[PDB]
Amino acid sequence: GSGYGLGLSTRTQVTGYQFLARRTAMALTRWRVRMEIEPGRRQTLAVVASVSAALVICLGALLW
Amino acid sequence: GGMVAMVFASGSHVFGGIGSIFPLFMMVGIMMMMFRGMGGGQQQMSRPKL
Repeated sequence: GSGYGLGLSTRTQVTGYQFLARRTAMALTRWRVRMEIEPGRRQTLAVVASVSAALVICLGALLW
Repeated sequence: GGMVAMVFASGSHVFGGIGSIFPLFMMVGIMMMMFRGMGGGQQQMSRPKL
């Protein structure tokens, strides 16, 4: 077939897939694809901000 | 790298072992900005608009 296996890929195919993954994820929790605003992104970024703040503090401690 | 070599020749040996984590993370942080980063004026397309 086609699409199967470990073939080569490009950077536009990587973002393209991440778009379909976000769109299909909300369809399971909100039952609509309108995606007026994308709350999944923001909730994920907030955790990344939390982790970064934790790393900055303990690196600050090591400097001390 | 010159700064680290200059301190090591000076004999401080402060950067040995775990102390090395400071030069290491900076070198990596510079690497991200120069090779990836974002496109210029002739590269208007980007994840937020595409």
